[PDB]
This record gives sequence, C-alpha cells and structure tokens, in this order.
Amino acid sequence: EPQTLLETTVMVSTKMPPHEPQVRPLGVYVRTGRGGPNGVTRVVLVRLTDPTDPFFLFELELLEDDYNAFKQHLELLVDFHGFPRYLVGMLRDIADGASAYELSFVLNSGDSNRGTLRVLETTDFKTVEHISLVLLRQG
Amino acid sequence: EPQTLLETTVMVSTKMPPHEPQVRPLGVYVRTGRGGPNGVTRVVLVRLTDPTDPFFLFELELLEDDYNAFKQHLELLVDFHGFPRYLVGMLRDIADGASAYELSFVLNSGDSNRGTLRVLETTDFKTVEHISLVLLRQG
Repeated sequence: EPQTLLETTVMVSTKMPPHEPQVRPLGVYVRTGRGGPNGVTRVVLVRLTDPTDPFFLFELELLEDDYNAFKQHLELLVDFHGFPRYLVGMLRDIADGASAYELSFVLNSGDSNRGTLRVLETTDFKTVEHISLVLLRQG
Repeated sequence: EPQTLLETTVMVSTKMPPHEPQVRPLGVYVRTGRGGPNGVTRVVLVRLTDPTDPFFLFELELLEDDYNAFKQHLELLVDFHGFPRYLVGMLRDIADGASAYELSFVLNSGDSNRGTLRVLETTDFKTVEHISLVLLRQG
C-alpha cells in the first residue's frame, strides 16, 4: 500500500536570502510508504519540484521512528497516520484557490542543500506560521 | 500621556526547562510612554509579575526606534501605535476567560535573566504560535 496522497501544483513564494522572493508554481507531492533500516519503517515523503527546472527537487522523508520527537517539537496533536492527511488537506486547499493560507519556501546559503517550507496565515494583525518543514535537495 | 492600557491577571503555563510546567496566575501590565536616549522615544512596556513572588518580574521595553526591525522579524502588519492595542486585545480576552488562546512563559537556564512569553492557539491539528516576546528579568 505505498500510496500517493497528493500530486498537484501550488503557488509558492520562493527565495534564497538575501535575494528578494518570487511567487511561482511548484509541484508538490506527498506519499506514504516503507523504508528505514530493514525496509519496514512507515515513511511519509513530501516532495517539492519545479516543472521548468530539474535541479529543483527537495524532499522531506519522515520516519515513524522519529515521529514522537517531531510531534513534540512542532506541538502536533495528530498521530503518524493523521499527519500526512492533515498536511494534504492544507496543501490541497491552497492548490484549489480555496484557502486562507499561503506557502513560502526559503532556501539556505543553486548551491543550496535545503529549504524550509512554511504554511502561513495572514491575520489582521500579522502573518502566523502554522508549520515549518525542512526539505533537503537531492538528485 | 504615559498611559496604562492593561493591568490584569492571566493564567500562564510557566516553566524553566528541563522542569515540567505549572499553570498559575500572573500579573500582566502594558504601558505606553517615553524613554530612549533623549527621553523622547515612544516606548511600549510589557511587564509580567507574580503576586505571590517579588523576585518574579520580567519586562520587555520596546522602542519605536527598533520597531521596524521587530515588525519585519515577526511579520507584523500593525504599526507602532497599533501594536500594543493588538497585544492588549489578546491578553484581555485571555484574562476574561473569553479567548481561544493560551499563554506560556519559558525561562532560560531563579538564576534566569529572561523568559519567552508565547501566545498560543490549539487547533484540531496542533498548537500554533501567534507571537513570542522576550522579556528580561530585573529589580
């Protein structure tokens, strides 16, 4: 049951500081499967791509083994099964044009090995970060 | 016009890591006035106290001079006049029992010279931080 829960396009404000950002469409992909040391750990894969650029490929791979730490650090209320569903609900609503939330992706440093994907909500008073995830480049 | 905008009591989850937290009533106090190098800079003072303990006194003093940096770093939409009003609205609603938000105050390190006051909202999916402020002990 290695299932794709989301494969879609979303607008993202991207930047490598100190450069100023651009807003552009990115592919986003969320899949559950198996991995880890003996091939049996449940994983959640979150991938971000640029259709117009192959070098742009960043991934977070989250193992159930590390979830408790991850959960505590982000103050998540959902369990490992719930986590990717929650994420997908948000991302799908943003893709549909049907959400109050925005996406930002900030690279470190081209020669960037990682970026931080943020889900943001702008209230009357400020922008509020709902979640941040670190995604690593490869391939 | 050095005016007190809020003087009240609020429940706060306090902790000095690695100790576990307690929830307890704290005095909170927000005042606008003047200060800075020549006595003319507008300031916002946010004070946290413990009625049952004099050594517990922490303050943030925010000068208009530094607001732009502070604004940008927290992604605030309000200006310097608006900022303390917004903060007070939140704190007063929490004091009244009439808010979806909570307060946390995490000390560094008794021998703590500072803590971070957080305004938190628990959604169905996680706890979301709306704002954090660093307050310094003195006196």
